[PDB]
Amino acid sequence: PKVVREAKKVEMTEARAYNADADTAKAA
Amino acid sequence: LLITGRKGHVASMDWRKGQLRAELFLNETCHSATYLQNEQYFAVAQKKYTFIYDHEGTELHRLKQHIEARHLDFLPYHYLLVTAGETGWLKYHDVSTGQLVSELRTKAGPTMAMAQNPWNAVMHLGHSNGTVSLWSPSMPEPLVKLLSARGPVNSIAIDRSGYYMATTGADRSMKIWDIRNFKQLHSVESLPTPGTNVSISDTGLLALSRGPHVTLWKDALKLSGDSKPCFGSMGGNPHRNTPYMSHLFAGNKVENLGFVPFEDLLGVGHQTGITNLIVPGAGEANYDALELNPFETKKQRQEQEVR
Amino acid sequence: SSLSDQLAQVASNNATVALDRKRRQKLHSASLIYNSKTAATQDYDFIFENASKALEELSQIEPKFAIFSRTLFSESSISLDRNVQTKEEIKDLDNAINAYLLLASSKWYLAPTLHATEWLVRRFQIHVKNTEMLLLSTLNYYQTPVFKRILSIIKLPPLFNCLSNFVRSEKPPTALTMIKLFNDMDFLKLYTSYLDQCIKHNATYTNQLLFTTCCFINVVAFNSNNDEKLNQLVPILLEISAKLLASKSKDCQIAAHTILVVFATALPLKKTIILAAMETILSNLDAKEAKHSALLTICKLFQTLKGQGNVDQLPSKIFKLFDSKFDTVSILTFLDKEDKPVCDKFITSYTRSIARYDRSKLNIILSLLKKIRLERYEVRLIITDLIYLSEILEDKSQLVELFEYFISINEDLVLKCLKSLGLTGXXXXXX
Amino acid sequence: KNSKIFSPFRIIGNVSNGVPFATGTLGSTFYIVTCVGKTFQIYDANTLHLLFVSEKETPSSIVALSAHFHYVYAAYENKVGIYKRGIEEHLLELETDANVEHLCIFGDYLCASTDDNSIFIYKKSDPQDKYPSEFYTKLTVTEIQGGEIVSLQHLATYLNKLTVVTKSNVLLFNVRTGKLVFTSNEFPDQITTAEPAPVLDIIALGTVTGEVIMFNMRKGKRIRTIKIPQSRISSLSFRTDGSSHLSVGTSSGDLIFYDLDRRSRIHVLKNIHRESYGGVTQATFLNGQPIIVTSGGDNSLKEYVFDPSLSQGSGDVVVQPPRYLRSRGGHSQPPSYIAFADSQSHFMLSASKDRSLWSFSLRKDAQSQEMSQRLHKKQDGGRVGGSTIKSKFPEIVALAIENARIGEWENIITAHKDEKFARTWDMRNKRVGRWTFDTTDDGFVKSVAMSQCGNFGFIGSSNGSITIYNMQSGILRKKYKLHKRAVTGISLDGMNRKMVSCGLDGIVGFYDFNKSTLLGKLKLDAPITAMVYHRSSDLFALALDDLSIVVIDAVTQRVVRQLWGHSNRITAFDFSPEGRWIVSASLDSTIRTWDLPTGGCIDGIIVDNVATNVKFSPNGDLLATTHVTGNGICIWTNRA
Amino acid sequence: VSRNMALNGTLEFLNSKKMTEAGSLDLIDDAGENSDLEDRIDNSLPGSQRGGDLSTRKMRPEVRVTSVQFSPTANAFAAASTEGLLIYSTNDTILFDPFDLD
Amino acid sequence: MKIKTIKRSADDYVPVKSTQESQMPRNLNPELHPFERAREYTKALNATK
Amino acid sequence: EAAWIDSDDEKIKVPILVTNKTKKLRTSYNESKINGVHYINRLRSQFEKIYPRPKWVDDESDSNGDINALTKILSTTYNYKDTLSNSKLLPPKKLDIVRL
RNA sequence: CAUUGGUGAGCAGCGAAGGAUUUGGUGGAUUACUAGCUAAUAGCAAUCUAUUUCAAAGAAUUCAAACUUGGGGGAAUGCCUUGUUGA
Repeated sequence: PKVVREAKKVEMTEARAYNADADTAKAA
Repeated sequence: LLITGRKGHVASMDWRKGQLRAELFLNETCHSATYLQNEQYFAVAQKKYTFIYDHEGTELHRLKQHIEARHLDFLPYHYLLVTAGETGWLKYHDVSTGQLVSELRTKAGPTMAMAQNPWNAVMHLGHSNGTVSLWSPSMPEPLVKLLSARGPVNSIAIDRSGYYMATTGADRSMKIWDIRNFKQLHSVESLPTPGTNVSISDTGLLALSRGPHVTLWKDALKLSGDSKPCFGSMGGNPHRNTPYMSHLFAGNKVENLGFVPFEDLLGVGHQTGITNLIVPGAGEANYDALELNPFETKKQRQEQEVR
Repeated sequence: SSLSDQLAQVASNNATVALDRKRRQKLHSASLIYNSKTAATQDYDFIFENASKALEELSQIEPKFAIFSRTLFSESSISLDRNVQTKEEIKDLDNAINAYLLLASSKWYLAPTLHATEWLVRRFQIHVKNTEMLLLSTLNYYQTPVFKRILSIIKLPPLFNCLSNFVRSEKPPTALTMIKLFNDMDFLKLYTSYLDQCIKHNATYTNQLLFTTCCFINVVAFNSNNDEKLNQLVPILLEISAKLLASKSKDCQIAAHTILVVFATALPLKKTIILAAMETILSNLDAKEAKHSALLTICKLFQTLKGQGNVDQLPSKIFKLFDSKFDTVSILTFLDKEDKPVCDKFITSYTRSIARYDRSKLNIILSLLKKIRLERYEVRLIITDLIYLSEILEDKSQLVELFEYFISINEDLVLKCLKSLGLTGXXXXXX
Repeated sequence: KNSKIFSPFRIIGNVSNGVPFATGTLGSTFYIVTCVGKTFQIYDANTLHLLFVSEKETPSSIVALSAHFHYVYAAYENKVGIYKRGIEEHLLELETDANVEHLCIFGDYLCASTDDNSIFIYKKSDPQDKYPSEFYTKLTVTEIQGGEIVSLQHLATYLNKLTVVTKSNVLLFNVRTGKLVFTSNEFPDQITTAEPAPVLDIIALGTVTGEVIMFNMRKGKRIRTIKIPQSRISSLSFRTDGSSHLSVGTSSGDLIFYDLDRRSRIHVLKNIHRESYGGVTQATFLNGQPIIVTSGGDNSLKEYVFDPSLSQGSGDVVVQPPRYLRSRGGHSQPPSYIAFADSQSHFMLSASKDRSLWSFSLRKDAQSQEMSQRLHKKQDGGRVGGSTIKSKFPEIVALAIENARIGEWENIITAHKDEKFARTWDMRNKRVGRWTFDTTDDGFVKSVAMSQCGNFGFIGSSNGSITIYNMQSGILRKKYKLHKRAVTGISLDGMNRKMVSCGLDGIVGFYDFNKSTLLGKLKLDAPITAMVYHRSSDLFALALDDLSIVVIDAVTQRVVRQLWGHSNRITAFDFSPEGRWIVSASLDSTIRTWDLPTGGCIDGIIVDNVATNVKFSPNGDLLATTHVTGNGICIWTNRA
Repeated sequence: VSRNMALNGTLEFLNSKKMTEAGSLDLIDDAGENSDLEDRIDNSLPGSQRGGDLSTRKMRPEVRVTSVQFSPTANAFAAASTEGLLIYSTNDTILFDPFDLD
Repeated sequence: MKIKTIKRSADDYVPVKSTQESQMPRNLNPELHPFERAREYTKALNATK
Repeated sequence: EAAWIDSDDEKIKVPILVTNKTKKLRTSYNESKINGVHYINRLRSQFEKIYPRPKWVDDESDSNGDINALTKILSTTYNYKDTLSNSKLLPPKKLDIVRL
């Protein structure tokens, strides 16, 4: 028998992003 | 590990290795289950009748008695299966002989919370009054009543030493009782959503379940005022007791939570499934191998089953 | 999914964790040398005596095993179980054992490596944890009785599903089933990443490196129909043969010639790929016996392709490099070989490059043509370049003697190219 | 052009058009916004449901999209909408006449860039405020500074610096001051598409020649470069799972994956979107997850995943090639002929010039599926004659469906463009039926109909012949011969007794069908293009070539109403569910609403795009139109 | 007659996500979950079909139209269902049913 | 953030050989042996029976 | 040493403790306001914690005949069979034919 | 002579760079589409902790509670119920 290629059920794990909305600071 | 679905799973897994002993699909609803005397004989709490199953999934007994069972517990030095359902009554079934020992009228209504005392083998019911009631199969009155919290009692747990109790009423409250002298140590007031479940570790670590949360405290069970568990220290105050370890699930509502006995995890049972959260300080690291073996062959078990 | 699918997934992650005594008496009982009853009754302390006594013999055969007695085969490395250690520390136990099975794989017929790896089998659980680098190091010994033992232990990975009928079988796994392994497009991507790992340590041995190509030839052979299958195959095979030519070893370079010549006859590659391959063959060509094999590639590579620009002049960086490693006298001794391979389509690209680049040695360009019977279009395509050269080059009497060779044979061919370009009387007037 | 009866509900069957979709993150879940022309959509990324469509159509096409967590920033012609749940909660108008090409969000700022090389900055009026509203300043780029603006990017950890990429080079603007803090060097190629990187200080670049250029901003240099043969790079994305992967999306339909650690390609996807409609317009690895989302211009949107590696110890070398996961589909081409499937208005068949019929859903928009075209293996045993490189069926110009016996044999008969036969389709199994229906006189099929019992299949050849095939076996029963020109519409009454037909010779023949006798024969003036019968009342309407609808009673065998008022060819029409209206659409770009008692139009709708088909629901609620441009189906809510 | 998942005989095709490896997810008794006592008490006799009370089924009610008659007057007909007696009619007359139009 | 958890190590508590008997580690904490008086009563009550 | 310097990136002074998310950037409990050069330094190191640095950015940069001549031309082509030639020689075993 | 029985050789016929049977895995449906999380009039989504506490409100059968028991007969000892002795 050849290599049993079977697709597995894919669940979206949680992740995180660097927020661009913190990259702005107020005027001095 | 034993798990029960609210709809139909009952799975008596071996847990470390990947073997599976019995998987029963029951089309009746099921509330709770415990292993009675080994890994081999367990006892689910069905729609109406507490059954007694075997390691293969066989039925061994349809208990005519125990006619409601929401909360189900075993205590292992008496071979004495205990139930307290939505009927008020409290029944103890000596599962070696099969002879029901003692049927006890609780008088307080449907049992909202039950958990054994390991040091003492008395048991603690919890009612809609908020009166945690100590019981014993000899006397038909409760041994001692304890107004723990207002409203009903969501869950209770008792320290392995027997000294300490933790109740969680549905009045957004939580009590820490001292069972040797029947005096509450200190009372967590106004935790933001009422703790549905607690459990005590073996080292003495406290657990709490707001429902999607799991919160842990270290040295909560002591007697000083500094041991009073708190959600946060203002200014990093050392006398105030921050929570030890917290975890929150995404969209779940947990049902019970029990520590694994001789490792340091806690088994959390939520609506989608099961996680074990890894807790370092939880379990006791060095057991006593005459009493309870994590490492136990077939021959070492069935000789200790007779003993 | 179901329950028993997820709950058997926990079993794979704890395949080595000895929990009950019966779980230990199944894991510890399997090994390379001792049978199933006498294996379970002996300590690690017993096995470490036989290993460290054997490993000092392997250190005498070559000194490379001396380092592993400091780390893996040391006396302090009896107490360490894999399962107790962190995730970073396990990858170092893998990268020691992965470095071990490279050096072990060469001396594998010998008795001391069988007693040496067995402690690294039975203490370090390599027959469960890392059985790819265990099997890929020992994939060339399929006929031997030692690989039949190696099959009788290993839970086979999902990529080696071709051998799964030969586990605990009587007869050894046959030669075609080894090809059904290499026919998969994923199993090759191991055997690239095994080999490019194996070349970097410069321990690739002769019997191993044959069995690589003797499978890599057949994978081209079994896929000679499906032109789609070959199209996705050479990012795997030619990237080996690119890195297999970068080796210092003369023995690795001849293996690259076997795969290149076989693939080039099976699929007509582009002109730019063949000129790319011809540089890398030229660039690292040092030893004697690698040169003879290398010349029969370019002899054969130039005949595989056919199209427009088939007989083009070689590029500048290519040609002087070919003159650097191959001599113009040595190419003549090559043509006088009584093997006499088909050197036909390459030399007419070689001769034209002489006519444009170097031009100093056209005595050779006569003697090249006496030794090889050329093709019909090739001689016309040569003579066009020389007549271009006849006008441009400051006129020379040896160039006249070249056309005298073509006044001897194919006179009308000389005329028809002159009647295509220029005049008939003007060429004889030019000389 | 405000109608009194109808009002538009939404357009059904469109997913994307070519404008790059932009993803937003809620918590741990992901939503994809796309656009459809003047009205954008929102898809979940966990099951690709439709979550939100905008409440009003925009006055022009949405040119660029972006989305920060709850708020979808949509940018049509002169203005930028800041939308929540598809509701316009704040309209932000840019003070030029130029059209906005690209848009960007970071921090307190919004950054919109018009086409005439000018960048507008909009500040949050307060840090409590969620959408930026106040006009801060106008940044310009003269052509001596750089080329035309390719895109606007804001890289990670730059205080108010805005990486403006141009066709020539790369800029940086400190939007608090307004000053060019850094300009890059000039690139030899025309830049087409830029994208940031999960590493620090690196934006990725895409040229018209096949070259991806990694570019540092702290060093201002090119770190890595990747050459691609013969491709115009249109989209870039990085996998943030922890494994280094670059996805290059061409404009020739190819999607190409690289492994920057191993310096190799992994697997190249071929034709995941059509080359002609634009190729891969946008592709994006979802954050920290092995899911890339590809959306071309050919009205589709697909997700591809990486399976875990088959190797135990190797891992990152043996990489599984990508794998098809869920997708949504629409017509790439405008629809030729549609119909409704059932009485509760729950499915619509739509056949287009893409050659692929679709059973769209008015009810739930994730329920729409292409009807399969996979021929049943014959009962007879001899093999099917067809080209081995399977091509789709020729486009469908006439469809008929009677829903009475569904799930037991075929109930959909379609006539393809320029084929002497006309195939059948099962509705429930979503598949081409096993029978094909021939005309037996070598004429093209111009009109088909089915009996209400669902047993007989009518075929109107273009040489007069009306063959009536049965629907169990596909067997021939009866062949009617009255017309001599092309038959252009058949029907059978509700009682299965009388049968009509209409030809281009003007003859409207009235058949009996129980007996095979010709009941009578009526001749009008003009040739007759189409017929819509109404089986509840035995009235049917014709479309003539003298631009008038003639309504003829089927029992009394005479013209009852004749409707004048059109001024060009009548495309299609349909009765109301109760026979009280006829809505006809014509090449005068109008859609009128005829009233059969009083004999006149009561509503005239001037639509700029000409309407090809108009079909009522069998229920009295929806009106569906298909136009000439555009891909989807406009659905009209009935005020009546 | 009716489109109810609550009644049994409605759907030609059940959903597939209800089918768990041991059995449909509708046949599972939800009766013990209920808060009151009076809901939890299953007194359904074993094979009682079309019996006395609706509690004694332990099934969802079947869809059946038992007896049908036309009206005497006005094109109506009443069909006696499980849900209750239906009445169909034509008292709307929102319909263009012409006769002999010139 | 120093983390230590309970590690059983599986090699001490389950023997390597097959012939070696299982070692049986004991903890004399009275918290884990709960019923002091009751057990030794019913060991003597079995002793007289 | 960078290729550019922003002058007013030093003058800017940001309060940390306002937003719920940025309060992980502070080193000690006493600090509340950090200038823009140190704020953007700390904000890079948290951006390390979300996306670790892969191997290709830092250690690697692109900046007789060579040895890599076969690897490079394999990178620059995607289709390897000589179909572009119009060879006028017929390929064996695969015959392009179209029935009319 | 008939097969409405099994195997197996052939032909007509259908026949676009192949055809047929069987099956593993995943996806989209299987009712009608208004986004994830929490302590929820708001915040997160890189995180709720060195604001998570105080205050307020909050205690009925003066201690209702097996609507849940397969049927006969019993119940010493229990338990329940009532009566009583004694402090």
